[PDB]
Amino acid sequence: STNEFGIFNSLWFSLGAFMQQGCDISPRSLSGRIVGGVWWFFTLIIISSYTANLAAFLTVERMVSPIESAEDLSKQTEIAYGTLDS
Amino acid sequence: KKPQKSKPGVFSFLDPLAYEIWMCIVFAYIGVSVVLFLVSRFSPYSTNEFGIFNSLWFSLGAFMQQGCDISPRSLSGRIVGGVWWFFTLIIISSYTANLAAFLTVERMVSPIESAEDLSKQTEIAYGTLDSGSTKEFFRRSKIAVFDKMWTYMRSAEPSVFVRTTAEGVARVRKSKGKYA
Amino acid sequence: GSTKEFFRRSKIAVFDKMWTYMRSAEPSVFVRTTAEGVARVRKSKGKYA
Amino acid sequence: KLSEQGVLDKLKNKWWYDKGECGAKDSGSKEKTSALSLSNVAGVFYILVGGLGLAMLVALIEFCYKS
Ligand SMILES: N[C@@H](Cn1oc(=O)[nH]c1=O)C(=O)O
Repeated sequence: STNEFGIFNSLWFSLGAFMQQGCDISPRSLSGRIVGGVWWFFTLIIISSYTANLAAFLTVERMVSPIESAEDLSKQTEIAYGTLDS
Repeated sequence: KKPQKSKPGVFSFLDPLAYEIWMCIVFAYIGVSVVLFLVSRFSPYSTNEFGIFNSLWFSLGAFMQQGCDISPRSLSGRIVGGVWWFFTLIIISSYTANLAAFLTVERMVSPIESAEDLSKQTEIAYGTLDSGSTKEFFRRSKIAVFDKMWTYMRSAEPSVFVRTTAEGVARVRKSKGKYA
Repeated sequence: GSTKEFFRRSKIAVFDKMWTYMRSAEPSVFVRTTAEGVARVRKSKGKYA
Repeated sequence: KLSEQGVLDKLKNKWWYDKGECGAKDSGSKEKTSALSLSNVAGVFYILVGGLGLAMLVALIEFCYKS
């Protein structure tokens, strides 16, 4: 007779599950634990995905080209051009 | 050929591991829960709550590193709780490395653009319109990066020279980026 | 010696780049004796070959 | 006569350089990393399933110290 899953607790179980944190609340039903199971496997991929890509930014640098091939020169209106008189 | 990206499968997230590993993970997840089930449900056992509904759930929470409700209060239960923890420590950490290994290799993949890269990339073959002005421009070439091409374009097998430009566009379209 | 003359009449392009460099490096990368030639390795701690 | 003017050295530059090379051209961009095999992570399973059996032996020696 203890339904501890309110609308305000269901956010809180799901949040620390996204933030790799241990929750005091656990589902106690087969219809409940399938929800918490696949939500756990979701965040396991995503945090590893965030860690993997941010390494790839820091390992391999790639400095972008602001302007290229004179079509970008027409659309860009931040830069000032320079030419030589006489 | 303009390299549009190949869309992955929906089941491409698990590509850092092999699918032979993942099937062995599930077979391990089944056996570990049942071994803990026999340890827990012993004939003199007091208050040992780890049934087949709990030990299936405890090993899942231990595998996903999201804690658990309760821990096994028995020495043989702590052994299987111990080795599953060292199991799921490695498998998660090994997944993080190979997923980083895919992405660090992928950003090192650079498109050949400066024609020195084209002078060094023997994987992509390159040819010209024969009997024009391009083929003669490499004939009387005085630059070593141009000299390597005219060394190659005369010596590549088969004929990289193409009679018409429409077929010259076609050998780009047919090779899907294997030809320049 | 014989090393400096071997790069003088050089016919390999990887050797040709050195003799292009060793004549043109500043200051003198040529060393009069071998004991000082070991010493410019020891002084540079890996900055010199 | 050919060596003092480097005709033979150019022929050394001729025949070993024209045959195609195997250098950094296939060490440069002919690698993509594989997935992990089972054999890379196989020994974890031996510690795991070996830990499964070692849990079973201590459960049986509790049966002696319970009786
Ligand atoms: N139009 C050119 C022939 N040509 O077109 C190319 O795209 N390459 C080439 O040599 C000529 O007057 O010789």
